Amino acid sequence: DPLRRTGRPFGGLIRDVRRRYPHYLSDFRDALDPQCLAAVIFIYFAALSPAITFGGLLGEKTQDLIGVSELIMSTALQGVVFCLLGAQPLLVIGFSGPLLVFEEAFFSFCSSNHLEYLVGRVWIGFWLVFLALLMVALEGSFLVRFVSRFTQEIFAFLISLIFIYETFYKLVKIFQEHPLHGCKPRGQPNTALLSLVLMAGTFFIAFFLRKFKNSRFFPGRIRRVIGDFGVPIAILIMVLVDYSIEDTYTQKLSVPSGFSVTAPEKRGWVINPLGEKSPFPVWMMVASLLPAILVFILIFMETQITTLIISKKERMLQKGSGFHLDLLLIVAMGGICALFGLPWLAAATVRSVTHANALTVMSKAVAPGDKPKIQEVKEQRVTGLLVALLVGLSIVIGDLLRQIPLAVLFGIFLYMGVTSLNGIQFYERLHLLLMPPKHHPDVTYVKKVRTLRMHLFTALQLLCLALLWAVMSTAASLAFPFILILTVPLRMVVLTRIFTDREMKCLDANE
Amino acid sequence: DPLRRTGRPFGGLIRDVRRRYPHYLSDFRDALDPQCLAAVIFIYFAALSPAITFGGLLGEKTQDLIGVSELIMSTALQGVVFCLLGAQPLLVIGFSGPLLVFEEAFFSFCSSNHLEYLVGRVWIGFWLVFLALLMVALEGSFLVRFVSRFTQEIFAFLISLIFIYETFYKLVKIFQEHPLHGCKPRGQPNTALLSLVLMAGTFFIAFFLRKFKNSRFFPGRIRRVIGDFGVPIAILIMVLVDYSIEDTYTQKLSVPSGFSVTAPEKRGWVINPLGEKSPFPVWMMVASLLPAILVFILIFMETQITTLIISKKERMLQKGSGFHLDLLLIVAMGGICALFGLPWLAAATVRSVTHANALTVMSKAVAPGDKPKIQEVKEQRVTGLLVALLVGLSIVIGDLLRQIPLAVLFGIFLYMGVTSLNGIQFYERLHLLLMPPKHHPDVTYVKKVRTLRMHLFTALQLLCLALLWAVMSTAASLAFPFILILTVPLRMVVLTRIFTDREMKCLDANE
Repeated sequence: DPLRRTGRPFGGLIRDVRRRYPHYLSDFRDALDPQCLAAVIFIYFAALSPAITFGGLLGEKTQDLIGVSELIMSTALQGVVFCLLGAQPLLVIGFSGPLLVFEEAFFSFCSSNHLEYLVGRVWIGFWLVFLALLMVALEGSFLVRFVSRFTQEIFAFLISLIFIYETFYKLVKIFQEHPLHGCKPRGQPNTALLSLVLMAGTFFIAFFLRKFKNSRFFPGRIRRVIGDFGVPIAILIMVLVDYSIEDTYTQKLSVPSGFSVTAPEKRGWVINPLGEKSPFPVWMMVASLLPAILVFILIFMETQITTLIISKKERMLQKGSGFHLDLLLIVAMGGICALFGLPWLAAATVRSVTHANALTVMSKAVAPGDKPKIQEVKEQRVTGLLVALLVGLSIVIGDLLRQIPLAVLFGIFLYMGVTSLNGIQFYERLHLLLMPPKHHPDVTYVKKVRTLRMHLFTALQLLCLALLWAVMSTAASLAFPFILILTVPLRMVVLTRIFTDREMKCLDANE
Repeated sequence: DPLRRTGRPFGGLIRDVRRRYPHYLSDFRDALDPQCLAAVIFIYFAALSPAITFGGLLGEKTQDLIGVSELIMSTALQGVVFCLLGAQPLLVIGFSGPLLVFEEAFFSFCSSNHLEYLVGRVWIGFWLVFLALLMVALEGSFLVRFVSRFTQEIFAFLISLIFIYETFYKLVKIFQEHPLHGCKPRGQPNTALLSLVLMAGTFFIAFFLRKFKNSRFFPGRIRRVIGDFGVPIAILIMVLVDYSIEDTYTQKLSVPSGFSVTAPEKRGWVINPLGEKSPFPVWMMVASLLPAILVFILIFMETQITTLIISKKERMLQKGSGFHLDLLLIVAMGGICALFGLPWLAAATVRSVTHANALTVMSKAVAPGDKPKIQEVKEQRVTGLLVALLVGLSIVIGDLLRQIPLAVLFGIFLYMGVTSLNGIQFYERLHLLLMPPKHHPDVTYVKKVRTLRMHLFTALQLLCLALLWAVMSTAASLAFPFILILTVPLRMVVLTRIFTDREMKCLDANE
């Protein structure tokens, strides 16, 4: 049991190191496969685009202190280091909305109280490093044993729903700013419809090529090779399609040029821990502990839940995972980066899931039978390193990246969001709310429990998810991780009383 | 055996009358079903739109002698009479391209001969009536027993392919006349993309609602009721969507106003056989026999092949079909109508198939089983009569019909064309050309015949179909029926020599 209290200092870290490191040379040898290259190509864009979007947003919110170049450098460096020395290379680390909310709140607080914005973050990082070291020393990462399925399912469903909603909402603004009237360009004709056509075409091509993979046409080898290259093929096809058109205007991908800070007139690479232009008050030296706890809670919750989700026994992960080394590495890297004015990073989730399930191999299921069961996942240390390296050097190139419209990427994002719902018991039980009781499948949680009890369980889960979404939307969005943690006591106290033992084992089974 | 030489004069007609008429009151009592109303709504537009398009084309080709109003009246009257007294009410009577080609050729011939056009189309009708009576008297309709599957499959596939190609080509002209530039309408912005969006949306909504019918969601009754109303729902949804948009211009459905001739200044309802402005030469009175034979061959071939296709034993038609009464009625109506200047009509293959397979009922199948087998077809005499009556009076209304864009109808036409390919062995054997030999299904023409022989048979069929299409495209398009008839001797002579008896029985099975 990896999540066992050894009883000795740094015991969990040492156990993880001995468990994972022996299979080191095998990690790099398992990269000889076309699926690896397809995964690299697919994940490069998924990692790059959010970096640019969030960098633009962060630059807009702050007074041009953190922009896009800093975010790109931070992502590249942290990803490279984590994939070189991490224990779970199937994790993609990048900005997250909660981080943006916290950064904006901290900037507002500093402006209100007349304090430097890039000086407090250094002390926040110092406190974060100290807290991570203290927690790893005491083996406090064993508490993940109490994060059951009732929380992982809610987290995954909420993340996927938010992803889909954001992708859909990014397209309404194009119609709002380019209305259909007829007679930084604004008010252009033939733009809002061309964007929609491009996005729909990309999505449908990707979906069709995914379906063709499991079909009975063509030889098996060629069919599988083409099926695993669907996303690049769709991207290439519609990029060419929009390139053919000449007079219409579409928004392109914008990547800054030059490895330099956004505002060199008032910034530098190295930030003095003390005041840079005026003395830093001492009272803030020790008062920085409070935001450090919040940042640590956010990062820990996100990373641990993502690692739990991508390590389910249904998925065939053979080399093993580690909950101690990964957290230490991520928190230390985040704390150290603040000394250079770079933002913090954490495991993505949707990107991590799309990366993990893009390397899976499905076994033949004969003519009849259920959906083919997972055979292997093919983990290695080459894909993530390559993705991070490519994202880091996306500045030297960028003339080619300027010929790619954003509407094409919106379809890929929608395809990523829709396919991430597969493998969640909550989603599968949501279908049963519409099917008649005689058509329910032969799963364990169907024969051993009554239909009404399962429906009540699903309704309670939906209520919790709706409450979490409502909390996130409200201005008090910094308390989301705290509200998420409350699900564990809920399951431990209320659900045990409401439901019987057999029902709880059947619905909330570990495997 | 319906196709048996009775010997007695007019024996086939009498046999058909006694076989079909007894089940008369049942035809009108089987119309109490929501599926009947759904079929009526679906088929109304499919019948109306081609009438308008072909009427416009005919008016353009001739000097405004036959237009749209005459075609509408002819369709309505002939449909009503045929459905009231016909033996196979599952047939839809409407113009056909070959008829347009023949009409244009006849007009061109009469133009450079100093001869009338409408006067010359009365003797053709007289000769057609005489020929139909002579053939029915001698029981010459028994020859349809030599038309095997090798010809029906080719005919059906060619008709469906031409339908799909025409529907797709109707959309390229919109882009050609409304190019994307940006700055009797012409050169408008946002018009070529809105039409594409509307067509795609209509098609996809119809397809999704069709798939939802066979799913496991919702109660069976509600699911089936919603599934059989997919086309009207799609039409309504996008008509509303297009109506919401204000200033963008789209082409609407246009129908003439008033029950009057297109060119009253130089035409009338009744045409004098002797002449209208100048005496009609006698030499042409007896020379009209030649075009009469060609028209008779066209109508006979089309109607007989359509009746054969819709009467396959795979489909469950229990009330019986008639090959003599139907042909007699159709030819007599076509000949008589020419006396009033109205065009001839014939059964429509695609419309007839879509009508027949829109009234079918599917039985419940096994979860790990094949597609459900057909249970019944639910034939009656109310749907076709209602469709003809509605098309006839589509002139009093038309303010409502002017709010329906054509791009919406293009999607319905594409859906009709794609779904018509189901049930053809030639189409099913085309998939096998791509599947590996180990995945071929468990059918009789797979186990009893070596794969290469079946592929050779499919290749020969494809060669014949390509030759027929090439002949149709070429200017010498009036010889298409003659080329089609040559397939029967080909099958009787060459295929028998090339292939063995055992292979021929399996590949060319009657049932």
